[PDB]
Amino acid sequence: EIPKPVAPAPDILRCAYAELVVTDLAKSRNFYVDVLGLHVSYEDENQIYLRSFEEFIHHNLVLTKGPVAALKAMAFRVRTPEDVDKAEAYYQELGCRTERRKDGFVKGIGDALRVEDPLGFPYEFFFETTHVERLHMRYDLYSAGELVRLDHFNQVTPDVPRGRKYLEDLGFRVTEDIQDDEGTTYAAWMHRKGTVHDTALTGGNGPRLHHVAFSTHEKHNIIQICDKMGALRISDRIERGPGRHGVSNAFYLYILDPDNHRIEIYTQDYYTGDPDNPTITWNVHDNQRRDWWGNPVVPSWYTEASKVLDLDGNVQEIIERTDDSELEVTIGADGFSFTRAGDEDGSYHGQASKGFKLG
Amino acid sequence: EIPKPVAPAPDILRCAYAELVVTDLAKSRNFYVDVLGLHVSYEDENQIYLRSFEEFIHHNLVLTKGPVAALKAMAFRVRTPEDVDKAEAYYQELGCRTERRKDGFVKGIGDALRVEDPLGFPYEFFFETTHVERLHMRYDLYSAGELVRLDHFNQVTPDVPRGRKYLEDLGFRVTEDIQDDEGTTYAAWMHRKGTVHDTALTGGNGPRLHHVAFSTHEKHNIIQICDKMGALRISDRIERGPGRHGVSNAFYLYILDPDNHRIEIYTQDYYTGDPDNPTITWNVHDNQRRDWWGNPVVPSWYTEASKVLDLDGNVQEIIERTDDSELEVTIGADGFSFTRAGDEDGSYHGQASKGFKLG
Amino acid sequence: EIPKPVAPAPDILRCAYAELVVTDLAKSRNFYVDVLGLHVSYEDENQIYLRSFEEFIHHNLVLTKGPVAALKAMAFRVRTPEDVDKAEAYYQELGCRTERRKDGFVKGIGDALRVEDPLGFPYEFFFETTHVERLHMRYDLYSAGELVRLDHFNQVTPDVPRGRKYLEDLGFRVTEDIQDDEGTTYAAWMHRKGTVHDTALTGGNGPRLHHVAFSTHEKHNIIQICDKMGALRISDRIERGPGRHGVSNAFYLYILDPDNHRIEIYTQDYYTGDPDNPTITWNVHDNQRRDWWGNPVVPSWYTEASKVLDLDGNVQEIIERTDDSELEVTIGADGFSFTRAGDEDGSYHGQASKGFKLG
Amino acid sequence: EIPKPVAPAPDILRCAYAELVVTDLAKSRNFYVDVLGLHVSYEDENQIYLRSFEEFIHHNLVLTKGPVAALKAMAFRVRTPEDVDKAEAYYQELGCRTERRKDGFVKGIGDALRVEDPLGFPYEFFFETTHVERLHMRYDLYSAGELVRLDHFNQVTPDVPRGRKYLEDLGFRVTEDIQDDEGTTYAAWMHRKGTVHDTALTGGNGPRLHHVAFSTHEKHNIIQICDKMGALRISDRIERGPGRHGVSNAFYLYILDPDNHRIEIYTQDYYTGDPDNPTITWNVHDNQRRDWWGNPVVPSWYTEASKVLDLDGNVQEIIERTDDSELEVTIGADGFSFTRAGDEDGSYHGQASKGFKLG
Ligand SMILES: [Ca+2]
Ligand SMILES: [Cl-]
Ligand SMILES: [Cl-]
Ligand SMILES: [Cl-]
Ligand SMILES: [Cl-]
Ligand SMILES: [Fe+2]
Ligand SMILES: [Fe+2]
Ligand SMILES: [Fe+2]
Ligand SMILES: [Fe+2]
Repeated sequence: EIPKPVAPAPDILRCAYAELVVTDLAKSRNFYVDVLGLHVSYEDENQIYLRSFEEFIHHNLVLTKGPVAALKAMAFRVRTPEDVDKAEAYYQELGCRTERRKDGFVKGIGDALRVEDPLGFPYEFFFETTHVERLHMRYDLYSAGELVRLDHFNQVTPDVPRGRKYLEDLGFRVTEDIQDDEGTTYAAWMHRKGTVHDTALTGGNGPRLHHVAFSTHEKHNIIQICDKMGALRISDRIERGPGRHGVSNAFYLYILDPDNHRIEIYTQDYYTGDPDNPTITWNVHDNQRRDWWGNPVVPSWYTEASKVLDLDGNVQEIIERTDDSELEVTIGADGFSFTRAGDEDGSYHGQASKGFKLG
Repeated sequence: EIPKPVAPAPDILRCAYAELVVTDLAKSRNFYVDVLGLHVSYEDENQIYLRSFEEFIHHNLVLTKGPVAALKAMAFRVRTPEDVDKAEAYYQELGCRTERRKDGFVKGIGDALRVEDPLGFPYEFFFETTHVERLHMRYDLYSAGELVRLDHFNQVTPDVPRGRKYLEDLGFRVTEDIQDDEGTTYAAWMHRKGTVHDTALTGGNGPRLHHVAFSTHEKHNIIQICDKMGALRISDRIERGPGRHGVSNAFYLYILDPDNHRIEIYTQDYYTGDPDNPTITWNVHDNQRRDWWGNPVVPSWYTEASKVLDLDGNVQEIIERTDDSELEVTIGADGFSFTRAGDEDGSYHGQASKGFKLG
Repeated sequence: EIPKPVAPAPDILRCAYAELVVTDLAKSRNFYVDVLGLHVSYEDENQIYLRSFEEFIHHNLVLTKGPVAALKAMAFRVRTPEDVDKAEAYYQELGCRTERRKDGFVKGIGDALRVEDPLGFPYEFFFETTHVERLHMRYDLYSAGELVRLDHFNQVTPDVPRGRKYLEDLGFRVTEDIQDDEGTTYAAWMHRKGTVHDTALTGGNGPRLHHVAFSTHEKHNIIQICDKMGALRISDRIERGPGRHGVSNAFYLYILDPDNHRIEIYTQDYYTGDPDNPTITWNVHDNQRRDWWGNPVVPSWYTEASKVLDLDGNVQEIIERTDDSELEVTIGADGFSFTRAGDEDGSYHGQASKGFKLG
Repeated sequence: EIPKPVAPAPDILRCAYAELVVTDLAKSRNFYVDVLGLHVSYEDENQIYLRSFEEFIHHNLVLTKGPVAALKAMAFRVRTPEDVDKAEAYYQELGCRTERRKDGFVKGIGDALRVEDPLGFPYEFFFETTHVERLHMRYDLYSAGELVRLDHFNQVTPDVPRGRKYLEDLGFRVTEDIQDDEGTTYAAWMHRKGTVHDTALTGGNGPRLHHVAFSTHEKHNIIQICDKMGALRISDRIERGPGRHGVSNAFYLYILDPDNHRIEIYTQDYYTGDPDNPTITWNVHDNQRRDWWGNPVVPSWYTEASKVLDLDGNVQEIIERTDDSELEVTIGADGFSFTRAGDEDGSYHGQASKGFKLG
């Protein structure tokens, strides 16, 4: 169990950007810029810095050339410069590796702290950042599949209740989670900015990065990404969706970048900013919890996630989940899912919904 | 095999309505009215007459209580009263059993001919129909999932080229089809009204009715139908979708009524009214042909379809397809599909796309 | 007073393209290609040939450099090569000036007839055209404001019943019109292709071209044109809208090209293909007839329109309308409109709706 | 100048509900429930309590029967029960009349404080509220024009800099404003919840309530509200819109309830929760600042607003603005606006845009 420090937590505003290592920068550029239409704040031959349509801070995504594709840093912005110091004291009290760089780790970011957190994740906290031209009314640039904000991260970790307590001490508020009747937690969502989440925990072998998610304005914008990938004949890179989420109620799509880093596109979740925001728990066997329409969850969605790096640039060793597997208990050979609680009609035994089994 | 009559074909305007036999009228009412929001033109203890949002003719759908759920008639409106005579002459020459009713088979339809057509389908031809209030600007009644027009029927028949020639004699013009290099035809689409189709042929054991399709204005209207079904905890009645079609380029959804009659919701296919409209042929192994995003086709979509009735109200016996099965050649144990022709990358062998095997 | 010929009418399919004369080709290119995203089928230093997203014929718009901005031809596609000869004999019997070119008048069109029609309009008829790549699934090229089809023309002519009878004998079916209680006609819509219209008559001094209209898939696409025009700081080129039309029920927008040629963006009217399609007559004083939301009709919309050319390239003489002016009787000093017929509340006298007078 | 208290400001979470006095409860119910589809949390012969689709607190709107239509209270939820005490100490220090009720002023709210604030507005602060079923996934109930959240209030007040200072002391952050080059402020927007605003100040005679705004998910939802109003033949109650705002970048509509209280429908503004969020200042003469497409602002928008009551139920006396009038400086007989700064072309002198003057 991760202890609550005496030191006060930093005041986290929101997820702000992710730094991903990619193996072929030009190919990653094609994906994020030519396919997805993200905007370039800066680039050279080792790094592409990218922002969403509505962003005013320097970037939401840094692509860094490197030998092994992995998450290099998930960054959260904090309220004040003093919160970066608060974050340092907090994590040092946790006994975690910290690195402070007064002019930051990537361009466009100032004084920054990176930590190897209790769950083995490279987190960054910073306040100082270079303001750029906010493109929110730049409809001359607006794509039919326009990504407008960065919404959240999703982390794979073996012991969700352990991680959850830690993120709660750190100030994140749990909004929705998935459990069963035997006390196992499979996933939790938690926020700071007043949307359904800024980060989430998905149970599995970790530390691994499940995905980074971007918002669009409307549902048809997500459809268009799909239609565009069809025209470019890269529909094999649509992993799962599009659909309506049960948890979070967002319209959604999951796609895979050239290094298999998973990107979610997401719109129209709900407001969570009140402190007594009602929490929602779904049962793991509820076939509407992930896809509200009952469409089957793709097995790669449960098994695949990106490596994460430590502060030396080396891959974190993965620890295996010993809690029950969401995959096994829902769509595996001994799995079960229902459409209506207690109704055999519209239930699935030992297979996925809509007539499929695992390949 | 089906000869070209000397009698000139009736001038067919468009598909106009289907008569479906249902086992439980009230349950069916609940699906088509309460769930789908179709508008009642007339009902009693035995039948419900339903129309879409933009229709001026009496109905697009008749639900008729009966012992066995099945198609009783698929109806096409013809240009003039005299075209019903032409239809009678035409099919009489074909040696088909016909039945003429000077005052209609259903309320709100006048002089009509029903036939047992050469493929064993109960076709109806009529001109005369009672006009009703066209609701096209009744936004006070407009649902978030509003079905605005009846678009097409889809028929299951074992020999596609045979059926195709017969419909081509009848005046329908093929727009799109699915073949393989061995020379099998798996499906064909044909129109009269200047959209992708008014009816279509799907290769399989028949005669069966595959589906009836209604259109919406926008893609979000189809999304809302899925969302509604989830909210009613009947997501298990969503058979396939939502998706973008390859053939037709329409946004789509397949759902199932209480008696398992399949209903498609459909929007935004293209104009086909020019006589040299380019025909498009897809390869059966092309994984973007049915779902443009490469989502797998649910096996029941290939295997399940509705019984049809003869003019005595008896079920037509089913003739087995001897040509190759689209299901077997794409997603069965010996089947395969591709994202890019000749690329093994993004190809699927012996199973379906997105990680799934057949249930 | 325009007689119905003995010669049979040519069978017209649909409106197909317009040829506009523009004064500055490069400025026009910026508008139609860079702003509106139309697709180049061919260009040189004198002409630009442009098509919509779903078109397979060579083009829907030709921009021709010349000294005086005007309509050079509105072209309709006919069903067969022989329908071109029919058209020739038709307008010869009407005693109109005709010109035939076995080679076409513009590139990508073959055998073609241009006429100076009884209302002074340069009409073209052709069947032969060069097929091009149909872009309908080219989502890699899809713009957020994508124009997907050519829908219609709208002509300004002083005597509407005169023109209406002529177009009816020509095979156009009237769908909607605007009249008053003492028998004046202010406008009529008429079709061949089974949408609300392929052309329309607006009472006013003519012959003048009111507009050419293009379709989008969805309402938000028309919204994005406005947003993009704001972003380019050319909102002064948005003439009227966006809105919902009363007549036609379509979502709409009117914009002005660099030569003041009016372009309408249009979507989601209804099906009119049945021969007994219910005609709709609106009273001229009904303030929901043009904009369903009651928004005032911009004065220029009633007064401004494009010059038209004769077959010698000279501007046709304008004949003044003597029938009542729709502007005068609705928003002029002695005009009025109503929200609810006979209701003084929500009526406007001597001014437009929403608190405005004519500037 | 309004002094900044020594007492700490209450931590305000967001605007929460407005209480409006209405003259005819049945007609008002017909507007808010039947037309707009708000959800009834409670009602009797005296009051109706209404919430939006995603709300979990008891209500967003209270309609109270009374002799004179007016704003009775604008309510903000605070973060903790102790914050109600702080609001009390804060307003007491300002020398404002306060009233505290441990069991609330209206049903579904517990311990509450109402004040006559330094601008003469009835503000309520509360924490405790009865939770109700959150309808955010009740797609069985979802309207085509569904109002999903409450977004903001907008207040008319003669001295905007004076009210702005006071609101910034209270912890609201200004996101956007409108000024001229002569030191006049015409309007300001300020938030607590991380959208563009929770309240706003519009220069004019005050205290008066300009409007209350509710959000939709998508732009087509706002379109549907207009379409519905056209169908109910109440388009005369559409005051202004629909449009794209310059300030806030939201899609918008203004409508009038039976007592002329103005309601805005609003979607898709941007995230403002970072403490250094860039403030945007628009020039008052910029014709894209209110409607981005350059549509004229209806004069009633600048002149009409609802009375507000003091804590004894009497109408607050109105203090006249002596600062320049936005109407006058832009669309009045000596007004001016521009499309492009420094460009005479697309500018308007002595009248509104798009060919209109004031009625
Ligand atoms: Ca000045
Ligand atoms: Cl999920
Ligand atoms: Cl399909
Ligand atoms: Cl109009
Ligand atoms: Cl505004
Ligand atoms: Fe996610
Ligand atoms: Fe279909
Ligand atoms: Fe038009
Ligand atoms: Fe507002």
